[PDB]
Amino acid sequence: LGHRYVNNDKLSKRVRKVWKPQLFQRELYSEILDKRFTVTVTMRTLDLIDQACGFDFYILKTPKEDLCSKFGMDLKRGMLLRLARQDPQLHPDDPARRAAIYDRYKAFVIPEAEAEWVGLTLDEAVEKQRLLEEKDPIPLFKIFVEELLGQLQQQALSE
Amino acid sequence: GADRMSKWTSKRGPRTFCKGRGAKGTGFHGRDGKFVQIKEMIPELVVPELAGFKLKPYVNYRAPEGTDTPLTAKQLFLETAAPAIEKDFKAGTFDPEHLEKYGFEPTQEGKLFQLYPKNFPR
Amino acid sequence: ATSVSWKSRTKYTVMPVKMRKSGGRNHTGQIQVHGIGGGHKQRYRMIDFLRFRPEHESKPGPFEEKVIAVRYDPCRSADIALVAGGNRKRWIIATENMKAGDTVLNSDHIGRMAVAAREGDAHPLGALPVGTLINNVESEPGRGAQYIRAAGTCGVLLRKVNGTAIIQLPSKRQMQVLETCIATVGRVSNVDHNKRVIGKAGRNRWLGKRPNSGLWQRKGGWAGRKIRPLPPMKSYVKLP
Amino acid sequence: KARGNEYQPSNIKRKHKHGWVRRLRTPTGVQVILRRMHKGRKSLSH
Amino acid sequence: VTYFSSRKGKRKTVKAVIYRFLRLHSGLWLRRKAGYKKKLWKKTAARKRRLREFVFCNKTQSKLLDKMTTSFWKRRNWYADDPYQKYQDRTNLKV
RNA sequence: ACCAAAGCUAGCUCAACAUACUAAACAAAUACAAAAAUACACCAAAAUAAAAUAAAACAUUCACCUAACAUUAAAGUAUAGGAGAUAGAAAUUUUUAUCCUGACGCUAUAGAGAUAGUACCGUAAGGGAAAGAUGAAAGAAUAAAAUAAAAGUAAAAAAAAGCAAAGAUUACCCCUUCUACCUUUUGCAUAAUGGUUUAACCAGAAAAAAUCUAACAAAGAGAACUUUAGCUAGAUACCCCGAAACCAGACGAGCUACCCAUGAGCAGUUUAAAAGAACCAACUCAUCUAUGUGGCAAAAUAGUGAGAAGACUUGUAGGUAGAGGUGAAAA
RNA sequence: CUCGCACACGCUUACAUCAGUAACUAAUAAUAUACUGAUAAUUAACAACCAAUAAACCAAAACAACACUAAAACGUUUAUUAAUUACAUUGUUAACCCAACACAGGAGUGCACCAAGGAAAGAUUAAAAGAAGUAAAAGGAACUCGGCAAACACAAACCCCGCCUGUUUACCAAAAACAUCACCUCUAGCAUUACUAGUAUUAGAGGCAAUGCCUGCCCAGUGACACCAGUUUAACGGCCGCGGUAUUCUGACCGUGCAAAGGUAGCAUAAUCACUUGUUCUCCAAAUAAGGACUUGUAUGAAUGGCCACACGAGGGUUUUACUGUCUCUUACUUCCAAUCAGUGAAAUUAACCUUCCCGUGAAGAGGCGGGAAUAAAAAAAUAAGACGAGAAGACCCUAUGGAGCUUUAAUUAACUAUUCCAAAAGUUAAACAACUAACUUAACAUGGACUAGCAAUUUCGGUUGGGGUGACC
Ligand SMILES: [Mg+2]
Ligand SMILES: [Mg+2]
Ligand SMILES: [Mg+2]
Ligand SMILES: [Mg+2]
Ligand SMILES: [Mg+2]
Ligand SMILES: [Mg+2]
Ligand SMILES: [Mg+2]
Ligand SMILES: [Mg+2]
Ligand SMILES: [Mg+2]
Ligand SMILES: [Mg+2]
Ligand SMILES: [Mg+2]
Ligand SMILES: [Mg+2]
Ligand SMILES: [Mg+2]
Ligand SMILES: [Mg+2]
Ligand SMILES: [Mg+2]
Ligand SMILES: [Mg+2]
Ligand SMILES: [Mg+2]
Ligand SMILES: [Mg+2]
Ligand SMILES: [Mg+2]
Ligand SMILES: [Mg+2]
Ligand SMILES: [Mg+2]
Ligand SMILES: [Mg+2]
Ligand SMILES: [Mg+2]
Ligand SMILES: [Mg+2]
Ligand SMILES: [Mg+2]
Ligand SMILES: [Mg+2]
Ligand SMILES: [Mg+2]
Ligand SMILES: [Mg+2]
Ligand SMILES: [Mg+2]
Ligand SMILES: [Mg+2]
Ligand SMILES: [Mg+2]
Ligand SMILES: [Mg+2]
Ligand SMILES: [Mg+2]
Ligand SMILES: [Mg+2]
Ligand SMILES: [Mg+2]
Ligand SMILES: [Mg+2]
Ligand SMILES: [Mg+2]
Ligand SMILES: [Mg+2]
Ligand SMILES: [Mg+2]
Ligand SMILES: [Mg+2]
Ligand SMILES: [Mg+2]
Ligand SMILES: [Mg+2]
Ligand SMILES: [Mg+2]
Ligand SMILES: [Mg+2]
Ligand SMILES: [Mg+2]
Ligand SMILES: [Mg+2]
Ligand SMILES: [Mg+2]
Ligand SMILES: [Mg+2]
Ligand SMILES: [Mg+2]
Ligand SMILES: [Mg+2]
Ligand SMILES: [Mg+2]
Ligand SMILES: [Mg+2]
Ligand SMILES: [Mg+2]
Ligand SMILES: [Mg+2]
Ligand SMILES: [Mg+2]
Ligand SMILES: [Mg+2]
Ligand SMILES: [Mg+2]
Ligand SMILES: [Mg+2]
Ligand SMILES: [Mg+2]
Ligand SMILES: [Mg+2]
Ligand SMILES: [Mg+2]
Ligand SMILES: [Mg+2]
Ligand SMILES: [Mg+2]
Ligand SMILES: [Mg+2]
Ligand SMILES: [Mg+2]
Ligand SMILES: [Mg+2]
Ligand SMILES: [Mg+2]
Ligand SMILES: [Mg+2]
Ligand SMILES: [Mg+2]
Ligand SMILES: [Mg+2]
Ligand SMILES: [Mg+2]
Ligand SMILES: [Mg+2]
Ligand SMILES: [Mg+2]
Ligand SMILES: [Mg+2]
Ligand SMILES: [Mg+2]
Ligand SMILES: [Mg+2]
Ligand SMILES: [Mg+2]
Ligand SMILES: [Mg+2]
Ligand SMILES: [Mg+2]
Ligand SMILES: [Mg+2]
Ligand SMILES: [Mg+2]
Ligand SMILES: [Mg+2]
Ligand SMILES: [Mg+2]
Ligand SMILES: [Mg+2]
Ligand SMILES: [Mg+2]
Ligand SMILES: [Mg+2]
Ligand SMILES: [Mg+2]
Ligand SMILES: [Mg+2]
Ligand SMILES: [Mg+2]
Ligand SMILES: [Mg+2]
Ligand SMILES: [Mg+2]
Ligand SMILES: [Mg+2]
Ligand SMILES: [Mg+2]
Ligand SMILES: [Mg+2]
Ligand SMILES: [Mg+2]
Ligand SMILES: [Mg+2]
Ligand SMILES: [Mg+2]
Ligand SMILES: [Mg+2]
Ligand SMILES: [Mg+2]
Ligand SMILES: [Mg+2]
Ligand SMILES: [Mg+2]
Ligand SMILES: [Mg+2]
Ligand SMILES: [Mg+2]
Ligand SMILES: [Mg+2]
Repeated sequence: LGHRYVNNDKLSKRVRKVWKPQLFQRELYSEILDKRFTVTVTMRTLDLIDQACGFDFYILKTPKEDLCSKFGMDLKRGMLLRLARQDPQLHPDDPARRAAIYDRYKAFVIPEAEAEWVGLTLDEAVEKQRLLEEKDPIPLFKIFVEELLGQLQQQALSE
Repeated sequence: GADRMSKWTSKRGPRTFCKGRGAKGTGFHGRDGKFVQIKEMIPELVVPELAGFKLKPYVNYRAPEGTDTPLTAKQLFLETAAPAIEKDFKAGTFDPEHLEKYGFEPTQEGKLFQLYPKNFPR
Repeated sequence: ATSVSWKSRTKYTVMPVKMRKSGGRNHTGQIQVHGIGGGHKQRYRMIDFLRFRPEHESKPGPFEEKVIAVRYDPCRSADIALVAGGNRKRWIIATENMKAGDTVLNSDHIGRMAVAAREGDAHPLGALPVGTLINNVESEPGRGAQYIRAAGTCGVLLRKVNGTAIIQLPSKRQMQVLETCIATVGRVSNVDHNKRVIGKAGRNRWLGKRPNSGLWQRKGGWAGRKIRPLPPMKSYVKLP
Repeated sequence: KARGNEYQPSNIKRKHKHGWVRRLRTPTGVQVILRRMHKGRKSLSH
Repeated sequence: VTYFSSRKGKRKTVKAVIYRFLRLHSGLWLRRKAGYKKKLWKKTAARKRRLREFVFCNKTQSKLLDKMTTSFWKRRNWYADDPYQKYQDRTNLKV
């Protein structure tokens, strides 16, 4: 979003102008997730995929800032999880293909605690952490019973 | 300029506006358009027989007050579960798995008056 | 705000269904079309524009229907006919001489010998003689009639070439279609609708037409008598 | 002809145009309520 | 002229002055003649010379240019090789 | 002698600190038409700020203008600009804790709008007030105590003649002499402007060069600079109210324009007729005149008129929104 | 004397009973539906709230027999399931609402025209002027812009313009303006939100104004189609001269110039630049009026329509009758105002006033200056010549490097909407041709850069001038 001078003479009218990317419908194949997604991409995306030599490469090999998509970060979170888990459900019938594929991507393998937090919005993160911390408050009967057993076992051991 | 401040009440609008004053619904609309009451929604007052019992609305003036101790979950634990738990631990019959004999309830959904979602008005 | 169109009713009914006029306003509420509103109140009769419609998918063959009544319709210029066969009735657009207590044939069948054409008969174009008068013309086969439904209008079949029919629309433009498309044989009802004389401004209001504007506009370049060579022929035949 | 009687009261119209629900159904309406809250109005809406 | 700038709150200089004049340190300002590059074929040799001169501004103009210019442009400069260093001081002026 | 007058408090303002930053209060009820316990769904969203203004016009441009990085300098320098108005860096430099928090700030036309976002005014967004004064005690009102001073009146109407006074005079007048005041203008008693009167409020602000006074002086400044008597410090300076507009975003179709739904009216007479026929009520209009003209009325009253089964009148609910809408065009 | 009772909508206790009213509300009292306090009150049978899904039904309301055209609101039954069980909840006052007021205004429906509702006058007096009415001798439009208003009249004719009913500037214009039946041009070959659940006898964009007789000539310019040729005037718009001729004024004829065509039919001193009160006839005792003719109108004229005509018109003009206080020429009497008494009690306005007349003077029209005249002081009632009287920082006029609206052949040009093209994107073909890589393709979206238009956006109207403008100048 910006402005331009008409004719490029600085002395002409100054005019608001917006330059929009040319978008395409293309279906891409992910090896690790074993799937064909129909995605809107640019010619630039295709050139970066070409340059990084694979779709899955391009997704793993690029930082959060450079993809810019929440969907890119979710693709990445997914296949990062599939790599850290070594998920058998990738190719159930052929462990040959499975090891073969998990092989080339071994550079990006990261631990599990890390891999599920990669593509997350602050919202999604806060939610997730709230769910892990979800506990029904412990009945005071329990706590009072444990204090009482402490006291009774120290009354029994003192004599 | 109409009226902004005065509250919005069934007296104020057209015929089509009926807003209760906050009494609770006793039923539903039936087939004939006539209204049907559900005997279960109508609160049944539970009133004890007062005749043979001695207590009065007021208290004698020379009668003493007392030191004020708000009941706490702890005191209630000690007047009830503590003697029983102590009796059965001293006898070694104590079972950390089932506390139900002492009056603890694992879940509320079985019993008639439940405490936490609070099934009863009063 | 947002208004919902009255045009939602899923099941077909011969019974008149109630409709809401909207004078010229789109669903946003602004005026789109000027000069429309507040005529007489009208119910709408659903018209089946697919003339060949086998009642059950069990028996596909060409079938025959009886004309029960021919009624005035408020919604369109042509007069319409109530037509019953098997267990079902439907409204169809009546041909000029169609009268009550009549018989009308609906057929998809072609054949080498063509057909002697009656009025209410519906046939595939391929099955008709080459000089015939037709109305309620399909575009693609199975689509339903669009062209030539107005009162007293008739097109004419011009020729048949390469498993395809070429017909002449009432605007005197030529139209090329597969010969498997259905058409009804004859001129549409109520031929004198042209010569009707609206007597007074009031009648125009009854028809739901609001008066023209009062603003004076100087005529522009667009006006004059333009004599344009008749446009090239429309073809809905999709070449491989 | 004679003017000043422009206001012809209806409760339905009143509450449909200016009411609480109407103010909360759009972002702009919510900003109205917010402004009035800010100024500390006794009556936020009709 | 901006007497109090926005960011700094100081007093700006008008650059259009700095491009066409030269301030000696005495307070004299020096300028080129007007139209000295213009239409030379049409002019006398004498007139051409009168144009090629560097000339001094009268008092009024000098005060004006001073006001349009900040303090920095009035400092004593020592340039290496400077043509005008000869002219910065005033001598034998009895006033 | 009335009307009146006088208080010193309520609170405020500006900073400092500070933890850290949506107060208080929640029993029920609250997003049906908020404050209405209880039935099968939907739910949600983003697009550069613009212009007034400066350039003595206006067309590129026009600091600040709801985006953390301060401070001493570099520096109003490099640069950028209808090379005009104006705009304007950086490299590089400097910055010593914590306590000593208060006031050459206001005192009821001030200070917050605030006793209050209340009354009241708007359909709404929104606008938005005024107001207090006894004493230790009024559980001291045949009540006791200190101003009686604004205009306005009363106590007390006036007595030839004249900008209302002044010279005077034994004496109020009588005599004599003077064409209100501001502003604005070549020039105003002007019959040119403004003001009933009283009280309280109500309008000149900046330190480049200069002058004046003083320090120290070939140097001066508590760092950064300036210097061929200079440098450093102080003191001397540049108003108030007012357009029609322009731009952004909200709020408005309960009036009215046109629609959509849904209701309701039209008696008598004349006619084969409910025919945008006829006569004439209810009803709807608003022709001509007279009243009225701060009115009964911010468009009415009295008479008189035009239509009156229609392109008719009319109730209720809904729609279209300002770069727009609507329009049987009257902008 | 007659706007009554109820409901809806709205209002929100203003209602009811008892008591009080020094003062507060009532534009004044008495007292109280409206001020104050205390205490009470509208009770459901009326009204609100008050099932879904399938399926059969083409057949108007109009006293509905049967029909008309503009084709029309309003439900039965059958099947499948629908908690089954006294009493639920809510509206119930009023003299009321919208108009700043206890406002002669605005307010839907059902029944009534009285059985229900109400009071034009606080008390006097009986001046003017003003308002509203009734009556009027003789005359009967002589009034006047006009028979405006009024009338014991409530009739006839003729023009202009619009065909007609209708619409419009709420609050200075109701019309000759607009619309309109009719007639004409343009633009469209089509599907689930408009047009339209339509399909060229249809639908949009317009012009003009029914009917009748008509609608002449022009495609050079400007548009618009045809992306160029060429076509279009019921598209924007146009439709001429000079000289010589019949004995004489004229000019059938002749010459010649220029044009895209050279104003045809009709009508005509007109609602038609001026000349104009053209000329003549009719009407009147008398007419710049009205009507009829003549008519170059060198500035009429044919769908930005031309000419006749029926009916219609609160349109604009003219005649006749009749009628009359319009008038000659006014008069009498009632009511409201009025004046006096009692109660309550506003507004614009206001430098200060101890506020005369004449002639002179003077910022060029003096209560106030000069020269003269006049002159006890005060109310109340009347008149409007002056106070350049009051009202509103003149709407006329000019100025301002002040605005805004509108129109374009002004200068700069976006977005958007359509067109056309190149690139992007998806593809497809030959293994191309001659002898000893290119070319072509494109469904809907859709990007970047151009093109042509539509719809628009931003901004401006140089100064001097014996006021501006025109002219002239700089
Ligand atoms: Mg209000
Ligand atoms: Mg109600
Ligand atoms: Mg009610
Ligand atoms: Mg019941
Ligand atoms: Mg229709
Ligand atoms: Mg029809
Ligand atoms: Mg039309
Ligand atoms: Mg028109
Ligand atoms: Mg109002
Ligand atoms: Mg400017
Ligand atoms: Mg200025
Ligand atoms: Mg300007
Ligand atoms: Mg800006
Ligand atoms: Mg440049
Ligand atoms: Mg300039
Ligand atoms: Mg205050
Ligand atoms: Mg205040
Ligand atoms: Mg006094
Ligand atoms: Mg004297
Ligand atoms: Mg003058
Ligand atoms: Mg002067
Ligand atoms: Mg003088
Ligand atoms: Mg004068
Ligand atoms: Mg005077
Ligand atoms: Mg004067
Ligand atoms: Mg004056
Ligand atoms: Mg004066
Ligand atoms: Mg002045
Ligand atoms: Mg003046
Ligand atoms: Mg003044
Ligand atoms: Mg004055
Ligand atoms: Mg200085
Ligand atoms: Mg000074
Ligand atoms: Mg501007
Ligand atoms: Mg401007
Ligand atoms: Mg409405
Ligand atoms: Mg009738
Ligand atoms: Mg009629
Ligand atoms: Mg009237
Ligand atoms: Mg009368
Ligand atoms: Mg009448
Ligand atoms: Mg009538
Ligand atoms: Mg009539
Ligand atoms: Mg509405
Ligand atoms: Mg504008
Ligand atoms: Mg508009
Ligand atoms: Mg209208
Ligand atoms: Mg007009
Ligand atoms: Mg106009
Ligand atoms: Mg009220
Ligand atoms: Mg009472
Ligand atoms: Mg009273
Ligand atoms: Mg009642
Ligand atoms: Mg009286
Ligand atoms: Mg009298
Ligand atoms: Mg009289
Ligand atoms: Mg009489
Ligand atoms: Mg007489
Ligand atoms: Mg006369
Ligand atoms: Mg006369
Ligand atoms: Mg009359
Ligand atoms: Mg008469
Ligand atoms: Mg008569
Ligand atoms: Mg007419
Ligand atoms: Mg008017
Ligand atoms: Mg009207
Ligand atoms: Mg009229
Ligand atoms: Mg009028
Ligand atoms: Mg017309
Ligand atoms: Mg014709
Ligand atoms: Mg005609
Ligand atoms: Mg013609
Ligand atoms: Mg042409
Ligand atoms: Mg041509
Ligand atoms: Mg003639
Ligand atoms: Mg003339
Ligand atoms: Mg002409
Ligand atoms: Mg024309
Ligand atoms: Mg003409
Ligand atoms: Mg007729
Ligand atoms: Mg007439
Ligand atoms: Mg009429
Ligand atoms: Mg008329
Ligand atoms: Mg008499
Ligand atoms: Mg009196
Ligand atoms: Mg006197
Ligand atoms: Mg004089
Ligand atoms: Mg004298
Ligand atoms: Mg004198
Ligand atoms: Mg007078
Ligand atoms: Mg006068
Ligand atoms: Mg005056
Ligand atoms: Mg003025
Ligand atoms: Mg004027
Ligand atoms: Mg003017
Ligand atoms: Mg100027
Ligand atoms: Mg200007
Ligand atoms: Mg141009
Ligand atoms: Mg601009
Ligand atoms: Mg000019
Ligand atoms: Mg000038
Ligand atoms: Mg002049
Ligand atoms: Mg002059
Ligand atoms: Mg000129």
